[PDB]
Amino acid sequence: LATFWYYAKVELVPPTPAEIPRAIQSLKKIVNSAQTGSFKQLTVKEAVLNGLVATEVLMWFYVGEIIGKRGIIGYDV
Amino acid sequence: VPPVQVSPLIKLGRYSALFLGVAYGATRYNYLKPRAEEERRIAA
Amino acid sequence: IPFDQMTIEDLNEAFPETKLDKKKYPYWPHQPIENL
Amino acid sequence: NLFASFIAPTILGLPAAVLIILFPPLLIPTSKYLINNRLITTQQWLIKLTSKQMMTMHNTKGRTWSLMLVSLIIFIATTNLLGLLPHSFTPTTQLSMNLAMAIPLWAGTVIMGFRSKIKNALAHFLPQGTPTPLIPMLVIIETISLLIQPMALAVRLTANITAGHLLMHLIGSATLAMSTINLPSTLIIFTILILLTILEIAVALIQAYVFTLLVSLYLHDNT
Amino acid sequence: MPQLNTTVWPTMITPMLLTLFLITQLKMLNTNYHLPPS
Amino acid sequence: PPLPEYGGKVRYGLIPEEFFQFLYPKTGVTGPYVLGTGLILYALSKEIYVISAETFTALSVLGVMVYGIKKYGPFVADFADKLNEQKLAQLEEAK
Amino acid sequence: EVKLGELPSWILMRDFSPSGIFGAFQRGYYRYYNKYINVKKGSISGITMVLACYVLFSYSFSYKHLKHERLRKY
Amino acid sequence: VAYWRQAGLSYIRYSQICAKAVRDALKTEFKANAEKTSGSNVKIV
Amino acid sequence: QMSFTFASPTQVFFNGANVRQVDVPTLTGAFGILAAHVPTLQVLRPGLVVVHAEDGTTSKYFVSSGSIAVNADSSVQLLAEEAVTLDMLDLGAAKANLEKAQAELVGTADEATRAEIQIRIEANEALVKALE
Amino acid sequence: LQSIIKNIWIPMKPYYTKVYQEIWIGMGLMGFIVYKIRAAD
Amino acid sequence: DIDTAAKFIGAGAATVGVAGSGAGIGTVFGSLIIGYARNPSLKQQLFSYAILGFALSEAMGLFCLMVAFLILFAM
Amino acid sequence: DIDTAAKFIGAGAATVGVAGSGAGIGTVFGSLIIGYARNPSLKQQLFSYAILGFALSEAMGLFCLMVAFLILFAM
Amino acid sequence: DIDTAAKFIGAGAATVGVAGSGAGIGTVFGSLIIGYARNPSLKQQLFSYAILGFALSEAMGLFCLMVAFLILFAM
Amino acid sequence: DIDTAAKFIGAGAATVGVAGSGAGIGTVFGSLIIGYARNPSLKQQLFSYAILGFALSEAMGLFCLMVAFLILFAM
Amino acid sequence: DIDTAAKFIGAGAATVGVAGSGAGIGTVFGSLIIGYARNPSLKQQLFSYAILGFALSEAMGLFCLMVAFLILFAM
Amino acid sequence: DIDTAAKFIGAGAATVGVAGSGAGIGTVFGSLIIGYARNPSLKQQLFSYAILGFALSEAMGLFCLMVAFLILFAM
Amino acid sequence: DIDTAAKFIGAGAATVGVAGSGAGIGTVFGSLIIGYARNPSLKQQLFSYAILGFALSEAMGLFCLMVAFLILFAM
Amino acid sequence: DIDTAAKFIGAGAATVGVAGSGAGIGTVFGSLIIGYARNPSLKQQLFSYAILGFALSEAMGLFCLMVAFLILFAM
Amino acid sequence: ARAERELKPARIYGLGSLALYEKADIKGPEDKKKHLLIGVSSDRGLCGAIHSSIAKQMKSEVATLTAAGKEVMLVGIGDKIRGILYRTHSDQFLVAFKEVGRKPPTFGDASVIALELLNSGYEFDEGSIIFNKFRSVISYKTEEKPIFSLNTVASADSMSIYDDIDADVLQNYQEYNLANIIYYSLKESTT
Repeated sequence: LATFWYYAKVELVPPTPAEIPRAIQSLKKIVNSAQTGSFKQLTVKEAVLNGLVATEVLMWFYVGEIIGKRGIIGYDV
Repeated sequence: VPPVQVSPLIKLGRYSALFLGVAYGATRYNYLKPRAEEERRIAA
Repeated sequence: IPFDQMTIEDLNEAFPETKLDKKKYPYWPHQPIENL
Repeated sequence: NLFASFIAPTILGLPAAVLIILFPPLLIPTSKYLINNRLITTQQWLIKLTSKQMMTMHNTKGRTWSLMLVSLIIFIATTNLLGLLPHSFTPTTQLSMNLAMAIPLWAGTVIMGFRSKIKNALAHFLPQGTPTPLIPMLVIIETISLLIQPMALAVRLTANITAGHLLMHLIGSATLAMSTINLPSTLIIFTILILLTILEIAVALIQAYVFTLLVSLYLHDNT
Repeated sequence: MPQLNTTVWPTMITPMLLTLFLITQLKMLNTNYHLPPS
Repeated sequence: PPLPEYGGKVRYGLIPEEFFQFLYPKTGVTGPYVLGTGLILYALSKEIYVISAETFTALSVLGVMVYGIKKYGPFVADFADKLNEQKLAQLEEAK
Repeated sequence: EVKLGELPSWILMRDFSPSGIFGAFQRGYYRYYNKYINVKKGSISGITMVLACYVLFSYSFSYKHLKHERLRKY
Repeated sequence: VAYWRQAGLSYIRYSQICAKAVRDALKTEFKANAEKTSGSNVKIV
Repeated sequence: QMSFTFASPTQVFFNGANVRQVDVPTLTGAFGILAAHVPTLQVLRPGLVVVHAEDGTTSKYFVSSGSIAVNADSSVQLLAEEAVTLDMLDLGAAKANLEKAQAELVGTADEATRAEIQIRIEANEALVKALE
Repeated sequence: LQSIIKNIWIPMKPYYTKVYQEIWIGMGLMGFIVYKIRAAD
Repeated sequence: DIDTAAKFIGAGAATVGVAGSGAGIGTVFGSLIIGYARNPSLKQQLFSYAILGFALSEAMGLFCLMVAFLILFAM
Repeated sequence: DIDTAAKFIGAGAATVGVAGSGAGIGTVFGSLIIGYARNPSLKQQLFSYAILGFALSEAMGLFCLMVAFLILFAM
Repeated sequence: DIDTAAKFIGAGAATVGVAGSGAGIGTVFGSLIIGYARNPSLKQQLFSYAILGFALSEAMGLFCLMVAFLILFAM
Repeated sequence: DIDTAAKFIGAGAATVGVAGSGAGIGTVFGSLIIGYARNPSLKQQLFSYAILGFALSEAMGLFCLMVAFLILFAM
Repeated sequence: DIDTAAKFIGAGAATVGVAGSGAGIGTVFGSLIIGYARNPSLKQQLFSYAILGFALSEAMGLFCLMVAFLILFAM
Repeated sequence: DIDTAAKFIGAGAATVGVAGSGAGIGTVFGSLIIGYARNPSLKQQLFSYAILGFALSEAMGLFCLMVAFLILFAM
Repeated sequence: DIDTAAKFIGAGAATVGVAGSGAGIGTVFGSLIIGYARNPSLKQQLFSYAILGFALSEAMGLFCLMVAFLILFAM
Repeated sequence: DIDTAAKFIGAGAATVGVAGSGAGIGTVFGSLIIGYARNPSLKQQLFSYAILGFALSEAMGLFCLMVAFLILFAM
Repeated sequence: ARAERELKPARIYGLGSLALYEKADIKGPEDKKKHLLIGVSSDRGLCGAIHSSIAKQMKSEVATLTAAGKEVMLVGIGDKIRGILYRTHSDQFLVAFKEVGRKPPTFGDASVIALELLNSGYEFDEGSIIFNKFRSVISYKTEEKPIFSLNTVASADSMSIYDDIDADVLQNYQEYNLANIIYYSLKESTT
């Protein structure tokens, strides 16, 4: 009912213009791990966790796609 | 259950990919519409 | 042994009457249907 | 197009019908314990009730088939129920499987009735108090009846399950074509579909029980 | 009618015989009903 | 060996709490739910989950199953429990 | 076990033999059965999850016929 | 028309036979007392 | 609404009681009587009689013969010649008498005594089937 | 060949040898009928 | 061809004749209900007769089916 | 040819007439069930009549079958 | 010719009408069974009447048969 | 000609309608059996009624026959 | 012409529907027999109902006849 | 034209389906007669049910009639 | 075209099959009338069963209707 | 083509045969009503039999449906 | 003494038997000739005015019935009544009975009397039983109950509302009610 918004205000919110530095910091951490090849230390549990949040953001891209074409089931045309 | 603030990278990726999806959907809609109507007409 | 960790074989060991007569009724259910 | 639900399913080129046929028994676990979980409790109770309801009428020779018949009434039932799941392949919809279930059982029953009991076996081809001028015809009748029995079994199973599934599918298609038209009509057709699904659950159980009961009655007639 | 496609018939006959006569009956044989105690 | 007294804490009868508690640290509480909705939208959008008569037969059979559970779940559950307690009492009386 | 290991030689370390895969499947069956079914005061979810995975497996092989009833064309 | 009516019996006779059969099937704890309370002594003249 | 009166020459089991259903083994078949039942009068044959009280409990008797009458005012009168509760009987004596009567039947030859034998046979059969 | 014929063939012997014999004759008949069908197709 | 056409027509016509077996089996299994409700202590003997009746009734119906095949496949 | 065609059609039509025998045999046995449930002592006598009824009912149905063959084979 | 063809068709159609006589005999006897099971001492009238009923029921059916021949042979 | 052909077809079709009279006569002459077996002292009134019922039932069937002739001879 | 031809065919078909009225008469006048045999005092009260039933049953049958004429004469 | 022709044919065929409503009303009334003869004090409540049964039975028959018109006028 | 023509014909034919549901409902309620007249205290439970019977009987009839549409609209 | 045409015709004809199952279910679920109204303490054993009867009756009807598809799709 | 204890269930039972003829209101036929007259007494004397009352009622009823030309037959349950009535009424006599009074009456006695009354070849169109309805330890009253034949209950119009009724069930019920009313009279005349 209303608890959905109660949680959304925390986690379903556009990122504030003040927190992008920490995000690009996480990005530079991940690309550093990619450069050195140290992702092999990541045990497959956390690797699967990261893959799942990646599929999460990919689903976000796809819901953006379906809201951008004004159609839910494929392309209306 | 107490909520948890998602890491800023995940939120930025979320909303960025969302906006890119809106853009891609609009572009592909406008791109497919002409060829769509053209094939609909040429089928008859 | 409490009756919730007991095997049907352990029960037959504790009460030899509960055992099924595999000689008079060799085939499933090893007992006449009415007493089933 | 329409019978796409009765075509032998193949995934990656392999005949996945084998797994669909082997799966039903995987839902009947067993245990050597004396007091066990709820699933095995209810399932053992159901097997007990079914055995009591089916085997009681038989003599000491018929009851040897108990393990057979109960197993039968379980297998079919589970299969039929598993058939009602969406996009599922129901192997009882195939004439092949029903024939291979009906001809061996009925054939073995008539054969065991003919090996021993041969005098009464040939006598069952004529009722007791039949008058004389009608003796011949009522033999040709009973022969053809006995010869059609296994067919009748297999077809009564197939025809029923197939038609049930096809009809549920067609009413679903109607609901689909009614989605973009009158919404109260869509709700009415959907309620008809729900009632039909309940009827199909019932018909699944009933067809299992009836196949089993007919085989059991033939056995009783030859034991 | 796909039921009349007699090519895939053995694929239906064999696992049914393996299931109805061996597996299911073996699962039944493990379902034993002991006699009630005194 | 005795049996544990409870199962695995499945949500909606489809997903266990293990998945939710595992996704909870990174994406919080609505994370798994937004994963599910993203997945279903991408499936019924990219024609992964085509819509046909099977969809409405599925809705009907799922509704029948959910109603049957919500109606006759307590009955079958406590009936199994009653069978077990009756067997247990009958056994203890024979001791 | 996996969810703990991060080595690719684990993949070759496993027994990819008929007995090996048979034992792996039996171990999975018993783990599921003992976590969800083989408990007193059990639930129906322990069966509904199997039925859900079964519906998924069915839709899998039904996709080859269901992709011909597509609403769109792209 | 039951069979015994065709034979020439009467429901009094049927009832007597049935009551006697139910009294005989009584356990000996009750049989003597039940036979006492339902015995006949009248004599036709 | 139903006023029930179950009686025997020496015992009154019910008297104007208010039960919900009474099953009787009429000579023309068995049937159950509830309130407002169609008025009828019948004669009994050896068999059980189950009386259902409003509380849901069932009292099972055995009647050898007698009469049943359900009336326009939902008043039932069931008069049995020998009404015994089920626990006062035994199975062995019933089976033995059944065998004796069958033997006398296969031995007898006259019509009236054969009918008497058959009546006793029916009484004992109803007995053994009612007991267990 | 161990725990197979120990768990699959030991319990099923009294049924596979004496009870289901006519069932096996019927299975032969059914296989013959199915072969005669698949032949003339 | 008109031959196969009339074969289909006659097959459907001969198939019509199963309504008799339908109504017949229903009677045997309805009168069985009534008869059991009247004298339940004959449940076994009644159920026997029931089968017999059914075994004949549907039999006649199955005859029609043969003619159908006798027209559709044997000709 | 139209001749064989109408032969098939008339054969199916004449075959329709077995529904009467189906419904007939059914009633003869349904009523046998009821009558036995009433007066089981006459079981033997009742069964006799039953057969007689059946022996006539299906007979009429069989008649139709002859016409079928009379159209399909004899012509 | 189309004439003989439709003669065959109409003959089969008129033959269909025997199902009524079949079902008729069914009740004529079924009810005879029941009535005898009720009042066996009256078997005389119960049977006489039976024949009468049968003698009329099948009669109607026979009528159809005539039309069949009236179409198949008389025309 | 197609006219005479369809005349034959419609004649057979209209002839089908006698099954109703067959079954009708059957029920009446059956229920007459039962009713007489119940109250034989009432045989007079019952048999009268019986005829009446029959006299109407078969009547309806006869109607169909007229249509048959109305198609076969009057047209 | 094919028009008059199919008119004849449809007329016969619509005429088939009188079997229902025929069987309706049998049941009503058969159940009237039984009911009078049970409670002859209400003889008159029942005969009234009987007519009513008949007056409706055959009515439905007559409806079919209209369609027949509606096809044969009105068209 | 063949279109109007088959329209007439299908109209007659769909009209055949009223026999079911005819027989349905017959049994419902027949059974009303019997039930009133058994418990005349329940005449009113029974008659109510009677209408209900009739109101459904003939209803089904009427359905067929619509199809007839649905073929004859709506097409 | 002959295709639409035979579609109409087969639609009418499949529509014929509703007579079974009509007669079915007649018995379901007729017997409901009788059973209530016997044991009126069980009116509610009987009415339940009645609906059940009806809910199945007409169901079968409805099936035919689908085939009709399955021939007339789906093809 | 005439082949598909007669396929439609034979399909409708074979579909006609469901009337038997319709009338069958009515008798089975009606006689169930009566039998329960007589001996309600046997409701369980009766209902069982009821299903059995139904499970066979409609079965025969379903058979016809197969032939329909056997003509309409399998050919 | 004890009879006052065994009367209550017997009274309930007999009145429940008769409750049908009371509810359906069977009036008996007033146009028929064959009449049966049962009188209930004992074999023992010193009862006081018991056998005298029974005999007076039987004599008055025999007189008033024969005055209308009805052929009456008499049945005496007890040696006292047979002795008192045998001299003046010997032609009009069918069956008598003995051994009543020494032992308390039981349903076996009533069944025997009903048997011998049915196996007598005398189809009585009507009948009546005369006993001593017990009111109090000081007061009794000679009462008389009717006994209808089969044709009376069958041909009664008010008997149409009764179900599953034919001549056979009515015959069996008539016989059983004859036995019941004889038992009721026997239990009332012993008080």
